[PDB]
Amino acid sequence: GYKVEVGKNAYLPCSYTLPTSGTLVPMCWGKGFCPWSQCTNELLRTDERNVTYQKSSRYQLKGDLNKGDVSLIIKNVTLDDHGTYCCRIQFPGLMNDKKLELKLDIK
Repeated sequence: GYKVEVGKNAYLPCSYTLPTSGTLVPMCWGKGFCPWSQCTNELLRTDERNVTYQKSSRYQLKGDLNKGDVSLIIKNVTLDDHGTYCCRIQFPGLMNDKKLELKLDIK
């Protein structure tokens, strides 16, 4: 698990292999273990082309999304932001979904 210190910025890597004609797949960042469909506690989320749910402000995708970089970044972390996180790549269909549980431990 990653160790950020209180007040600092958290960084959680998460990317997917982008096909030839940049076709973006919807994804979802959700605090807490990955469930079974959708993100349990949504922090940020993509459509195609950019966000659809975005209490975004602290939370951002500091990498470029149109190349498969949907890495999350969290500004000024308290102890609240510690726990499990989830970048879910939602592929067209059911039972695809590249689930990724990242752990964050504040210090």
